[PDB]
Amino acid sequence: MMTGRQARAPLQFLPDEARSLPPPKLTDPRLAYIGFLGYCSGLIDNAIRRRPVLSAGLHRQFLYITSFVFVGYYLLKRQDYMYAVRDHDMFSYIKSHPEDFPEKDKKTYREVFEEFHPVR
Amino acid sequence: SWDKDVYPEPPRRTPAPSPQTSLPNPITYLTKAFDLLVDRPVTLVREFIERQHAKNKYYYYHREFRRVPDITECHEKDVLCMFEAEMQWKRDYKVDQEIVNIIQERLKACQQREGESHRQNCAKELQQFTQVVKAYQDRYHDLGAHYSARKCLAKQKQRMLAERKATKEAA
Repeated sequence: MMTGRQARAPLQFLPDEARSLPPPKLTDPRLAYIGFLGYCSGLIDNAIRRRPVLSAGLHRQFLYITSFVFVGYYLLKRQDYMYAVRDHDMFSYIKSHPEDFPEKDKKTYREVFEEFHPVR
Repeated sequence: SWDKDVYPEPPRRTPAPSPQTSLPNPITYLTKAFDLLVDRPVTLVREFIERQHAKNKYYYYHREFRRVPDITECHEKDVLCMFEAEMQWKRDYKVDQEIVNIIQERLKACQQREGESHRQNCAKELQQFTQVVKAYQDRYHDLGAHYSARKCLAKQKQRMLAERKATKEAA
């Protein structure tokens, strides 16, 4: 549904304007969750091959955690860039066309009528 | 102690006991034995506890709330001030329930205190109770289990509209 936005620079995972955003920290909770997913994948790999789960393949578990945290960081960067594009386009089209978005006069409660239905 | 105006009590009138028989009443000796055996040690214990209290005194205060514009001076779907109005309305609801509790306690105390003359000596208490429950029913009744300040405002507007058609149909 953004078929006309990325067409000027196709096949770009992370464009240049994505560097204008604040990058996510290394202590992001989603990033730590993806690292936990990598640790769980290492545990499952140790369990399905009939190995000691918490001892064997420590380098394997570290590689799993590292690869998962790397791909999670890059995917989080792409997600943040996409949502920045989304709300930037929202605000831009709202600003460009204020005839279809009139300013509603928010009336107070002193004169508006709310129907009351008693409970008994 | 309590404030005398919020919980009034008429002054007591205890008769003098006039003896007419030669048999001594044992209740006077029972009260004297009770005061000799029970009143003095309990009073001494309470005096010691009061001394221990007066050694170390500290204060606690009653919380107060200032006035915010109510639900009728709030824009619709504007949360940051109408939330305060709803908050104050719920606090007023709790205080008003306590006021009704005070009036009920006054009525029951009047009835028990006057005893067999409750039909004549507690007209004021029953009149004030009837007034306060009529106003309470006109304010908070039939709101429902999910009551809010908007519902009470709508009920008040409906009541004033009924009053307006009442004076229009009477003129």
